[PDB]
Amino acid sequence: PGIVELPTLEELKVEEVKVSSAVLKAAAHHYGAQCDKTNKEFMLCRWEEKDPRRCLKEGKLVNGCALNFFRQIKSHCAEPFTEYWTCLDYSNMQLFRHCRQQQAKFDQCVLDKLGWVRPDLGQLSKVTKVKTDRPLPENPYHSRARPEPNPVIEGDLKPAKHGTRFFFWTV
Amino acid sequence: RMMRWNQERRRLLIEDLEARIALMPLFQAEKDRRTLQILRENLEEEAI
Amino acid sequence: PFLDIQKKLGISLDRHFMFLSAEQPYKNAARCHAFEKEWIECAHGIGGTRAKKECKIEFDDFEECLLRYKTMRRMHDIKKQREKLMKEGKYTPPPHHSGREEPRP
Amino acid sequence: MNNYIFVLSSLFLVGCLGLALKPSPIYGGLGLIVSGFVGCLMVLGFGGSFLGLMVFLIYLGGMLVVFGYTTAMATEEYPETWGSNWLILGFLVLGVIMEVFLICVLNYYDEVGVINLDGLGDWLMYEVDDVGVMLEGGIGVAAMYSCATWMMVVAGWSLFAGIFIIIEITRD
Amino acid sequence: MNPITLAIIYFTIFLGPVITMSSTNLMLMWVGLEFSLLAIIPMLINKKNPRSTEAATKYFVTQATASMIILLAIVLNYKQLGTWMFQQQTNGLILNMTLMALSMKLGLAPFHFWLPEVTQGIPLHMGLILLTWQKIAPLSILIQIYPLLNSTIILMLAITSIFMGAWGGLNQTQMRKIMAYSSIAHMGWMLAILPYNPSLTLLNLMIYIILTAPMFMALMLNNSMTINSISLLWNKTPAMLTMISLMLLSLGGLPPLTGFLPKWIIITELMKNNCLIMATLMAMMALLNLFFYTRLIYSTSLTMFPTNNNSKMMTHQTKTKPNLMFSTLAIMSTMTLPLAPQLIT
Amino acid sequence: ISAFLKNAWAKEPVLVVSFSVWGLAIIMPMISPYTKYASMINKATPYNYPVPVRDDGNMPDVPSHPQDPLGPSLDWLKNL
Amino acid sequence: MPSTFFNLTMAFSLSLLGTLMFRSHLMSTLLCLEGMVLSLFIMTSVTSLNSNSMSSMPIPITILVFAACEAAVGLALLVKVSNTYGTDYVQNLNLLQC
Amino acid sequence: VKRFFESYHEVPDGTQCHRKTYITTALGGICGIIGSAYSVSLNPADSTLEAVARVGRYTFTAAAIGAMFGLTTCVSAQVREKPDDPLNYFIGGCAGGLTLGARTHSYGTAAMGCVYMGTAAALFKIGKLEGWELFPTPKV
Amino acid sequence: MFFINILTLLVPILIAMAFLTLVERKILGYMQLRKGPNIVGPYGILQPFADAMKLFMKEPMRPLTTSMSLFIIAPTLSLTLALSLWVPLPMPHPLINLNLGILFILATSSLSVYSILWSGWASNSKYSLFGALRAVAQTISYEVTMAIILLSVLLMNGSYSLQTLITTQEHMWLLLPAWPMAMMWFISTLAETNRAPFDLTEGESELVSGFNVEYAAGPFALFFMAEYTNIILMNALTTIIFLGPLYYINLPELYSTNFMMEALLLSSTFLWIRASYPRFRYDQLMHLLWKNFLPLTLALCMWHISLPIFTAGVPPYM
Amino acid sequence: MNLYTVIFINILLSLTLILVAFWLPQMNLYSEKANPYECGFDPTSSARLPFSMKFFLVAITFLLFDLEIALLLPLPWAIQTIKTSTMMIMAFILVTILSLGLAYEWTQKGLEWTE
Ligand SMILES: CS(=O)(=O)C1CCN(c2cccc(Cn3cc(-c4nc(-c5ccc(OC(F)(F)F)cc5)no4)ccc3=O)c2)CC1
Repeated sequence: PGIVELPTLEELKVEEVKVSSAVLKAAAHHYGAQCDKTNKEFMLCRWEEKDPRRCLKEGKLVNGCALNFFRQIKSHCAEPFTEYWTCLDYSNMQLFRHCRQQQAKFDQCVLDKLGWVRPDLGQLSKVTKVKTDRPLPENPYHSRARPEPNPVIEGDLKPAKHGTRFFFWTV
Repeated sequence: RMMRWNQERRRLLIEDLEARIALMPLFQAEKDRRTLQILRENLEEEAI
Repeated sequence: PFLDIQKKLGISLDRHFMFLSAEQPYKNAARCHAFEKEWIECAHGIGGTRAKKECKIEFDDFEECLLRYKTMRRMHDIKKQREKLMKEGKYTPPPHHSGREEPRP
Repeated sequence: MNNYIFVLSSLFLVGCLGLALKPSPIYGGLGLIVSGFVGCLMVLGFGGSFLGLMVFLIYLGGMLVVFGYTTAMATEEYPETWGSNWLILGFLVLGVIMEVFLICVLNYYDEVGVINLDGLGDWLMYEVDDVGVMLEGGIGVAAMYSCATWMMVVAGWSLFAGIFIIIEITRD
Repeated sequence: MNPITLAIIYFTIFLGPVITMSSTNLMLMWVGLEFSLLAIIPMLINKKNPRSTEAATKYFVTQATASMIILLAIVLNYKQLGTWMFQQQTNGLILNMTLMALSMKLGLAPFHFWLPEVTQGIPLHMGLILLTWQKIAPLSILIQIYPLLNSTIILMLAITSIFMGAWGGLNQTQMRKIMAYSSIAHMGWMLAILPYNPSLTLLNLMIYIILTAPMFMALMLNNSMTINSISLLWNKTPAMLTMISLMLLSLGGLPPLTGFLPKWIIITELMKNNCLIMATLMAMMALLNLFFYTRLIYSTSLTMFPTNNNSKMMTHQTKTKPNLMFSTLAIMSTMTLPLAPQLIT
Repeated sequence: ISAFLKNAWAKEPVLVVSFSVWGLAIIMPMISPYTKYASMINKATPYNYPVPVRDDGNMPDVPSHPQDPLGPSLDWLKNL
Repeated sequence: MPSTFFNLTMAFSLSLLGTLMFRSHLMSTLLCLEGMVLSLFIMTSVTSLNSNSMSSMPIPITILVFAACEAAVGLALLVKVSNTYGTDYVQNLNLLQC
Repeated sequence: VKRFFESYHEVPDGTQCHRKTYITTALGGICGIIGSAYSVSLNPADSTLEAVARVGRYTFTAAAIGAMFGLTTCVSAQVREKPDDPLNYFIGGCAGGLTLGARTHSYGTAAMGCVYMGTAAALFKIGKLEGWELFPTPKV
Repeated sequence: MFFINILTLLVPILIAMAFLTLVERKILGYMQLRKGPNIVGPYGILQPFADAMKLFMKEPMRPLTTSMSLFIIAPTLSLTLALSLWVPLPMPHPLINLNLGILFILATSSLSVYSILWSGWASNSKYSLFGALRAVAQTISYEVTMAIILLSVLLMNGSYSLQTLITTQEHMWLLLPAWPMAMMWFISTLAETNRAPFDLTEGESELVSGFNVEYAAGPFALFFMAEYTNIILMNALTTIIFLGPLYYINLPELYSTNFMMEALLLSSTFLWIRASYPRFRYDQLMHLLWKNFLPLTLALCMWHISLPIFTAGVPPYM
Repeated sequence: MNLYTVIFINILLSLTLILVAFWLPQMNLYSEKANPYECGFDPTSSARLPFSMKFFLVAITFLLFDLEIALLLPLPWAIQTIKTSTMMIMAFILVTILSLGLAYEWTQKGLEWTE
């Protein structure tokens, strides 16, 4: 019955990353500590609003922060990161345990020239708390007003008038 | 030996999955934006 | 139901996985989850006679999410009209509809 | 493609029809094996593999036992086939033709919620989780051990009782 | 049969209907039905005679077909509206095929041709179980979905069950088939009122059960399986003729016996819904049901058929049967109409 | 009884081993101090996204960042 | 999906038709029953995968369990029938007419 | 189609008599086909041709019964000008039973069928007049 | 490219089947104090080609009592499955990566029995039927323990995939923790192939040839090569599951080499066993698998269910 | 698609072999050659008669054991669950009940063949 609104092809245009997957897997553990704020704002805004149309500028900010991360990389430590993700793209599953000697060079490079530090075994896997300046939705499911329940008869219980009103029984 | 090796494998799995976690926001943004693009194209053509 | 033993002992042997809106493995979600949830929440505390009239909107949204007869009809009509056009030469699919597209990202 | 799952379902239908025509249980078990293979194929084409491989193994064992039994109880001097009896072959061909007719007349007079030859292959995998790690079918069937514990005890007791029951039935 | 096997099998028989009753999901109702029909068979075929084997076959095939149909209904109601248990928004075709299959199982007409045979081929203590304990789970299913059942179909089924039970038990010499047709008729009654009021079909079921169980006990006392055999009770167990006659007249539906109460309170609740014709026909044919019970009373108690030179021995000997429950049930099945208000609601 | 167990260990050792392994499988979980860690590990795995919460300003026990020293640590699994 | 379910329903109906319309042999009817089981299992699995409801996959496996138990007791009854009459024919168990 | 069998009550008796005849004949043929199915499945024949013979026999008999019923009913409604009278339907059921006897070659079946079908048809007319319900919906 | 890979996986398997017949004959000869083929070619490397060519040059038989359809389908299926079981095998990289590869193996193998069944039934000869029923018994015997052994092993692998066993054995064979299961699996693979001491499906001393007795040159060759291919297949399975070749991602060729060495060892062991032992009675096979292997198999399944728990050694899901 | 490709390639290889086996060689067909083989002499009957089975009970049991295997196979996934005690207990109960059924059959002499 009602129309469905959709953004325009320009309202949803960004500076895309256009970067492969092994490279992202190489840089993820550092991209988690350095963009947690914006990433989590976007994703909370996503689960809370359940609409990919209300939560779009946050995604553009996510893309921007990722681009800035990868530029901080491309400026200082392009070559170790290159070695790392090239070694890591060879495996049929892009495993870390096959490129440990290059991972260490990359992490030392960043620890030195950018102060970054690699997350530990279970830090990214947990629940943080993000502070946003957006209000809680009132009805994210857009549900209608629930029907009115049936009134509960009130009153103390008392025997039946003349007992069982069966055919010819006196009780 | 199998105990030790499977424990280290669990740890490596934690690592891979944490990488996936760090990356899921970007993928979600891209996927939503792309679905909206496809739907708007199909809308323009359904209008033509 | 006939012998509500469960509801007496306060257990759940067969009732925690009846409908799609129930707890699934690893907190996944069956499709039409929200429609089913809203139908159930509307039909709560009023009975099945009222629910057949007062949760009709919600049940129909659910039925459409699950079976999708109307999306099917709509896309079929669209394809039919497009085939008519192409037949009588009044339409040409744009590039992004013929494989040649800008593949974002 | 696009005609794939429909061809699978049609082959399953023909297998079940040739089964229902009741030839010697040898060829019936053959048709049942073929239908189970097709069912596996289609279940795999809908997303799930564990259930398909499962049903396939199960019916293979079952038809093994059924072969062993029919060679001992359900045999004849001249076992019947689909071709043996002109009437059975004729009704088989007739059933194929009637399936064709039903499909081609429902596409025309009926709506598209049942059979839509135009629009086929568009409605197989309605929704999916593109970023997903834990969607294998065996997760559900393993829920039996953790969540759906009732189905597990139920089936296990069914099998226990079945052992005792078949023993008692076969006692001479 | 060893006690371990007996334990497993009887526990399974008992468990089957319990799961069906105590379950919210239809699939588990189905597995309960299956437990029942898988565990009951060895108790039929235990005697190991051709009649027992063919009774077992006729029972198994029928119940398996009906179970597959019920399963199809459940699976369609799952494909539609994505839940297991039925709902108001469910296809009448599904509901009606479910009802038909449940009738097939119960043995209602015209799905009854297998019950008389299956009951004639087996011993009596199993016929008792078959006709009393195995008719509940189906009725549980039907009582959980009574608002959704079509009244046309159940009413046609009910009048058919009544007519066929009467006409069939009318010319039976074997007692087991008489009890089978009595079951068919009383199930027709149970079902004729189910959508309007299912608190009355449970009443009729309880009454039919407490009525048929002691009849079967009597038959098992002297392993009586024919009219000519029970005709010999005046020489073997004349202390049973009173209870026999009263239970028969009650089963028929004669006042002042509590076998008339189901008939009466069902006719009432039907005419409260303007079902004059159905109740009329049902009563007029319950009369025919009563007819052969009366012929049987003649044969057994109200006259004395010839006996044999050997029953003198049975007179010499002693007897440990029956137990306490026969008298209890036979008294609470004839002399309890005065308490009808307590029975009805 | 020892003689019965002995003549069985000599004659039918396969059933002896079967029952013994049955009992050990049923017992050792009650015995080991590394049994509690199975569920802890299967819980530590992030098969899903750790959906964040809104900073109402009353979540002192909850962290603002992965590398913020708050929440469950996995050291017990890093050195096990 | 809809065509698949229509064809599987038609297949169940054909197998039911076979089960109802006996021939000399009984094992053929047992096989038709197994075919109905197959149809229903497939329909249920397809529905659960189309709905992404991984909490209902434990259902079809139970279907298979109980179907195979039914088949087992059917085969046992078949054994007894063959021992009695020497064959699995249905026209031989017609003595309960009285 | 049910609109067909309901066309019987679109006009009162003594009208569209031929239509009533056709409708009642079709209904009789229906019932005869049902009975023949049940009589060939159970108590089968020695030959398929003999089974088809039995089918046609029962069906033509039922059709003739329905024909006479409807025809005589509408004729009596046309002659004595009492459309709302169960007595016309009694006469019709009686002619139908007399038919049933003619076919079976039994005067006893003729009399019994008359006195039973007449009662049944008269009660059917009474139910259509006084608005009875045969298979009513649960209302309480 | 994929078709070229199909060729590089198929034609070598058939050449290996042929030279496996060769090695069988020569090993059994030297064990029997004789030589084995040395005349046809240098040390006999042309006897298999001679046999095959001669067979496919002979008059096949279309008897009068046979169901020709199944009579012809059965060998087709036998060979097809014997060649299809080789596709999901990692050496160390498979041609078809299946998550449920183990179940594919199980199902295809349990299906290869219907070739024997339908052949023996179609042939319509008593010895053929006897071979078919013996195959029925053999399967009913071994198939129960096969899957439970395999599950008990996989409960430390974490999946039914054949490529996770490589990382599982990355440090140590699965024979050490599962050598009982390895022994039982070895004998059960010995039975799956209808191979001595379980050559009951074609027992020449009781049943002239069993299900082959009416089959002739070409189809018989198909049956025979399917047998001698499934042999190598099951050896490869044993040596991918319980024995672990060296996997260094920069060196899969070493993996293939060691895989081949171990497969040759296990196959030569099959031949050794054929030469060393008499033949069972097909009831004793059932009694064995149901009284010594199944109880122990259940006990070990429970043991390996518990071991990951009271050791915290539960494997990962990918 | 590749699995289909490989399997069809194998179908075609087998069928080619059979074609060139049935059409390449010279044939000379006659009844005494095409007749069944029963060790030099003529069959006394058809091979399509009831061949009694002495392990029918063991086959029936094999069906149920195959189902129990089907129920045991999801363990590789059931061990990834948080509720580990429940999985352990249920697996142990299942295997124990299976073994008890087998033991009852054994003792009552079901695994032994009718003679
Ligand atoms: C007293 S003993 O202990 O010594 C005793 C031990 C057993 N033994 C033995 C062992 C192995 C083979 C044989 C010869 N033999 C070969 C074939 C047969 N082979 C091929 C075939 C197809 C394609 C091939 O590859 C290619 F051609 F390239 F495709 C290759 C071969 N078809 O059918 C069939 C039957 C047969 O007996 C004999 C010797 C005697």
